[PDB]
Amino acid sequence: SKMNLSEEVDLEDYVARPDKISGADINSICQESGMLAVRENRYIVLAKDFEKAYKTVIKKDEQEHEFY
Amino acid sequence: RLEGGSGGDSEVQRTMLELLNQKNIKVIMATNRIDILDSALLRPGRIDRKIEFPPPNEEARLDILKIHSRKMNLTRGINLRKIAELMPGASGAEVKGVCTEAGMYALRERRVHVTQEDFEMAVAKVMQKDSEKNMSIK
Amino acid sequence: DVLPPEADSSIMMLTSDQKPDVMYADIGGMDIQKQEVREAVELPLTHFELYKQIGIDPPRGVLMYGPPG
Amino acid sequence: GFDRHITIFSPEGRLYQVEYAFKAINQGGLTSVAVRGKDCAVIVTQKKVPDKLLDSSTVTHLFKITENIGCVMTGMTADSRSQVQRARYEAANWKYKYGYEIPVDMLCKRIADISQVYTQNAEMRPLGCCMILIGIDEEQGPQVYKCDPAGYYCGFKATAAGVKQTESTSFLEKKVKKKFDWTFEQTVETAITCLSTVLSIDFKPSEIEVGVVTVENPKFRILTEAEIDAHLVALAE
Amino acid sequence: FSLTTFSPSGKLVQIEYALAAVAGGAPSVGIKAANGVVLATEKKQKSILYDERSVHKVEPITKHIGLVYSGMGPDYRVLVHRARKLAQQYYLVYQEPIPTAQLVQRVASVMQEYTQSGGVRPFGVSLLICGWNEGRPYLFQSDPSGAYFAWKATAMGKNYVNGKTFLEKRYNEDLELEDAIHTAILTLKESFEGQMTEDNIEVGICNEAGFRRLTPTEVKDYLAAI
Amino acid sequence: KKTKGPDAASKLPLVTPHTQCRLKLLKLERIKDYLLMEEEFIRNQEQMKPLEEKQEEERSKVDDLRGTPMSVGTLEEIIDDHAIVSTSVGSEHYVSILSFVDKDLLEPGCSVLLNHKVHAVIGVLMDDTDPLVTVMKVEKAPQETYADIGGLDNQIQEIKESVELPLTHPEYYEEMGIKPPKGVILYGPPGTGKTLLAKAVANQTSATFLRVVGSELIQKYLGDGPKLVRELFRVAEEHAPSIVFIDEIDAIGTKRYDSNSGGEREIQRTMLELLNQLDGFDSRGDVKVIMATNRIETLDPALIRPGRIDRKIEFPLPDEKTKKRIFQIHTSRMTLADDVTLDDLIMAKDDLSGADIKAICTEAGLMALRERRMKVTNEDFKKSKENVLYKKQEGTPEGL
Amino acid sequence: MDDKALLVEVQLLESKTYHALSNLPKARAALTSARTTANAIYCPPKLQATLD
Amino acid sequence: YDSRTTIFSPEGRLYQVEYAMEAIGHAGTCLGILANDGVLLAAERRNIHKLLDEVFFSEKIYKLNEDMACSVAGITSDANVLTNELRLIAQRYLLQYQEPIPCEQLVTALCDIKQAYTQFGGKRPFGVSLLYIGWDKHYGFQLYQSDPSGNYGGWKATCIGNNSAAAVSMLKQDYKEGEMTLKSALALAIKVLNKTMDVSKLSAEKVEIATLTRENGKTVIRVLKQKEVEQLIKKHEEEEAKAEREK
Ligand SMILES: Nc1ncnc2c1ncn2[C@@H]1O[C@H](COP(=O)(O)OP(=O)(O)O)[C@@H](O)[C@H]1O
Ligand SMILES: Nc1ncnc2c1ncn2[C@@H]1O[C@H](COP(=O)(O)OP(=O)(O)O)[C@@H](O)[C@H]1O
Repeated sequence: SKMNLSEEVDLEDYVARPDKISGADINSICQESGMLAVRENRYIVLAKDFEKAYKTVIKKDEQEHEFY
Repeated sequence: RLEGGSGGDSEVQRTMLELLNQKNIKVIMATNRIDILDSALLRPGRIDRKIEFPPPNEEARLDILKIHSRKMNLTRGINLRKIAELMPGASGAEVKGVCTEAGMYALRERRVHVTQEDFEMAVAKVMQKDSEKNMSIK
Repeated sequence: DVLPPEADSSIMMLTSDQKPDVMYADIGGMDIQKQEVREAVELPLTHFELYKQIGIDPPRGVLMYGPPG
Repeated sequence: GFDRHITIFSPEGRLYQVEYAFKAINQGGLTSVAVRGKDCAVIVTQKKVPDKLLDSSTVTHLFKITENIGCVMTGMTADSRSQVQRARYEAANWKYKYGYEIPVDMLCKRIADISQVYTQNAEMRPLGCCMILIGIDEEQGPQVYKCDPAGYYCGFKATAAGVKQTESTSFLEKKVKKKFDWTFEQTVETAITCLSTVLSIDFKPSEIEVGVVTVENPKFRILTEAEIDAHLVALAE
Repeated sequence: FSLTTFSPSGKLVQIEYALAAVAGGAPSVGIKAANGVVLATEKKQKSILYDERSVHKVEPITKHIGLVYSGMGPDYRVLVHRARKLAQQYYLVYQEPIPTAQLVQRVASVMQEYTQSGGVRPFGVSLLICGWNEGRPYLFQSDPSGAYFAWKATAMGKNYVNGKTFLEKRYNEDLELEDAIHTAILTLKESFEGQMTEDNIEVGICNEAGFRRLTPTEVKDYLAAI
Repeated sequence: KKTKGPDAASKLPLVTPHTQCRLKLLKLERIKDYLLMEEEFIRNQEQMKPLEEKQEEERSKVDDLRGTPMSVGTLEEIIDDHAIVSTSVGSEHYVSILSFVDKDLLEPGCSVLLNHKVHAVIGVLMDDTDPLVTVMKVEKAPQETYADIGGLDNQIQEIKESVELPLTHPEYYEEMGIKPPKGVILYGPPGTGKTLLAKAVANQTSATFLRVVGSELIQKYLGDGPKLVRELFRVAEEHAPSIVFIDEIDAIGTKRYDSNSGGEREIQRTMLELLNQLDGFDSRGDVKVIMATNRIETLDPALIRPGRIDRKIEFPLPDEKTKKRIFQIHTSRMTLADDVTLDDLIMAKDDLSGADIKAICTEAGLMALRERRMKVTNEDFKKSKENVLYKKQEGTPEGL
Repeated sequence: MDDKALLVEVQLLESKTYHALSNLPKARAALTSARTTANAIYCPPKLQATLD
Repeated sequence: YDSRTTIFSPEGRLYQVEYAMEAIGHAGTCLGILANDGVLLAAERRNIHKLLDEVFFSEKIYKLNEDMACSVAGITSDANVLTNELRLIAQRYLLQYQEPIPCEQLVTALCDIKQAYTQFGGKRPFGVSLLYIGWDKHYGFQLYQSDPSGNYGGWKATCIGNNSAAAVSMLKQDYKEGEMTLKSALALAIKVLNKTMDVSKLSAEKVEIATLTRENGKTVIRVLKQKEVEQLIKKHEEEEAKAEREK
């Protein structure tokens, strides 16, 4: 929201998936991810624009199912 | 651990043996390590006394509030004795923490009279430690 | 002669005041605690007169032993 | 120490041995996809065959535990075969002790209990193989379950295991979020396109082995080369 | 060695690590009301691929004994299976007492194979037990190493501290009717991150008539108007 | 760099009464008179100068040539005429001093003056007040005597004979041609040990004394633990032949551990070097190494052998008469009571050591000084027993 | 007490009436407290819009 | 230095057992005082969180037999199994001899099992010490204290809690044999419990006490309920007020 809705982001981008992580990703990385979600070979911020920076930085530490 | 610091401990022990036996100078130590068994060493320089610090009682804590709250301004009526007794055990440092917590709680309200409600909020500084999980295994 | 300015002698940053970079509530970290930090700002936010009378001894040094989080 | 060496609770309050076994499942270089449909449940996994001196007839990772339940194994092959043998023994023993056939959920529960016994104690070690088992169940439709080296038996509709399991699960989540039931053409095609998008090789109809259990036709059909080729032709049309 | 072990001078380090593990993240609140006991927990499945009617967090051990738990679910399955076997054995030995609440204390006591014979690695699950076949309800908690505590209202999740604080501030109280399940859901709401739904929240109730795991219909009905 | 210190103090410790009386007063008056007559004598002599001879031949020839500006630097090496001196900031000068050249007191590694400009050494700072690298001779020849201890007559005779084989009757085994530096291995209960020190002061009445207690399990790569003591014993030979009191390190630093290899390198280095120094065929000197311990069991077999380390001496617990004597010595300074309650405190006591005796005597005065202040407190008859219990003997759960 | 939905609504209403009376700094302070309280509820779709 | 349970020390001490017994002092507080025509136990209720219901009706005090009762002061996990084994031993003796088991024999059996636990095998010592009060035909009212070392002792006024030293000192100061009765024993127990518990005016909920009395040819082990306990507290408070004001 600082960069106003990620500079006019699309609806189908919600942070439900890339944040329920349990993979640290400190606020500095969060700000970097916000500023790196910027591949825009077109007009506006979209989903395909994201997926380059949205599939990049994938979340390694996992396996909470054994604990739950 | 027979390390460089241990050699320093040995030389410190060597020094205090000579100068204190060769004087208008005494040494007072401290041990918040619960027991002396974890640091039992040469008796001279410590065989003089082994005075221990009992944790303050409810009345002892009362007095520490009075010493710490004499400097401060507060409401006319306050049951300081019950305030200290509400704190389970603790120490004079916790009393200092409660007193400075009451001042900050009354600081946000900006009044000259620290109320009993703010003081009980200061008693909550004794909280946040508790036992966390109810282990209760004894 | 004596130089009045002291900050620029070895740089090491300068007066960052009078400039809104990140105001306050706009932080994303919400609180963590931020109540001891507001307790820390009580002395800058006047209240040193309220430090006396009320008899409190306000904190002087705040150490934050946290990662870049 | 030995917190990370034996099956003991870590000082931080975790269990690192099973956490390592779950990654052991990732070790081996294989992936599998399980998709439950409107009436059927299909599972497909790649058949990584290095050199043709091997017998592609028996290099499979999917098996028939009983007449109606079929599994697919992900991880080390020795532990996979051991768990398959244990599952077959459990199914037979259940059919002997109880007249009716063992429900797939109960079989998964028993296998997960065995795995939980393995992660318990310290003499033995957990088996580094994750098993996804499917089967038709009356009054329940198709059923798919996953038993892991820890002992947590769950999973439904669309579930995947292997190296690139996260991407497959994400794509299947997108597909299931798209609210449309899959018939016995769409379920197979969905699984095939999921595994193809995970590993883009266009999937020549020889490097995958799909198992299917429908409702009108029971039993774990290990579809032959002709069936997988026909499904691939229909999908790529 | 092969039992509950690793106890240094004045400590139970292995047990303490087990208690750190059971901190978990599933609140699983429990409230002992006048009419009965409510055990409500959170089923926050990862993504929508998983199912909610397949696996359950609340298990009826017997006719009117219900069970809810905490971290290390695979251990909880074995523990609840053992509890079912033990209750069944007690009912077979002492035939036909309809043993639930004269057994709830007993079954909690026989939760000594649960931890006092740890099995090299102690169990990493703390479980709440409810029973009401005595004219009065019962709520008990067994932890990875201790024994029965006979709670009236508690939580065993990631925010169990603030959950218990909410329970006491909201006055779990004694005159509360069977419909204290609203307060249990509210206590879960404090330790919940999302719009909780019928499948997201699983709750079982144990009144004098018996125990019953509430179906998603009633769970959604209660969640409505919250 | 250190040879001796000026011993012009300790003015006649033999104050016979040690208590306020007329005899002690007269002795103090004679002491104080003799101090003024000396201050008289030296002052009268220094100012009533024998003769006024110019500028004492000092300012006329040398003081001017020494100059006003000077800098201090160490002296490194000596050559026949010049001197090789390493001054400050790593400067080295090859210049012949000929003004205030006290060749005996210059020595290598000592601070000397430099007259600046044409840098020539013109003097030496003999004091230099900085030989502080390894200091163990600071407590040399302790003033404690035989009289400080009592009731240990058998051990005092044994240790004296072992240490008066040298000094006294050195020709005895010189003709026997052995010259044995055997030393003494001292046993004793852990309740004692500085008696192992107090019985050592009997020999410390002659020559100097060195102490190595606790040291370390010489983890140091150079080792040198027993080896710098060898250098210090060599320094002791340069001085009056001293003794090396290594109590509690002949047991720990020289431990009869069953382990052979991988044993902290002390067994490799310390035990071997101790035997090398304790063998008379390697190092000479009248140095006698007193090995005192409270654990006879941990005696290393090299240390066990009387062939190299002879004169084994056992320190037993004090007897009834010894307890009476030590209590008398410790309570003599304090004037316990006029009733002299002596035997009641020791008649039934057992396993009471010298350190305990000192502690209870000290605590008896402390308890009387607490609130029972009555000079010779009438309570001291039983308060001495009150603080002889004092608990604190041993405490460990119940187990019984 | 430890209610959360009511507190957010009360703080938001207090912020609204400060704005109606043009009490901007107290409205900002109340709004900041409204956010601090509103962090508890994860998906209050109506309430989150009201705060925004 | 500690290792597998069955070890010694270079000096020759069982430091694991000593550490466990010292840890028994940490946490829990029980005391037993023996008097004529009645012997009683006093227990300190550690956790008084308002969220409990107190339905077990006893936490520290355990009824182990018709003629005896115990009170543990160690970890509850071992305490439960030890109490079960003690009841089993007592009832086995009752079956074998058709007679209530003497208290000394029962305590010797329990301390034998604890000595076995600390003796052989790689098994932890039972980190729990418990008192016993009971009555028999031979010795009448008896009190025993057993530690995890397995070395029980026949006491008449003892405490096993955290401030056990302070409690036993208070007992020794204000203990009078022979003259002691059940009511005076109650008064002394409440007084010493008030001494060892820092908060004055102890509530009846934080203190659980049980008295064993000899009725007409029958042993009655009555745990004193809340009303009777607080009436004892009120009588003690009256005594304290009179004693303080009369100076
Ligand atoms: N609203 C926000 N909340 C939290 N962190 C933020 C916010 N905005 C920016 N940041 C990040 O906080 C970081 C501070 O980093 P840094 O000062 O290096 O950490 P540290 O102070 O621990 O050295 C910046 O890099 C920035 O990206
Ligand atoms: N028999 C004795 N007679 C006189 N003084 C003694 C006697 N024994 C010990 N002392 C003095 O008491 C002090 C402590 O003696 P010791 O028992 O050797 O110490 P530790 O027990 O600490 O090794 C010594 O400094 C010594 O001067």
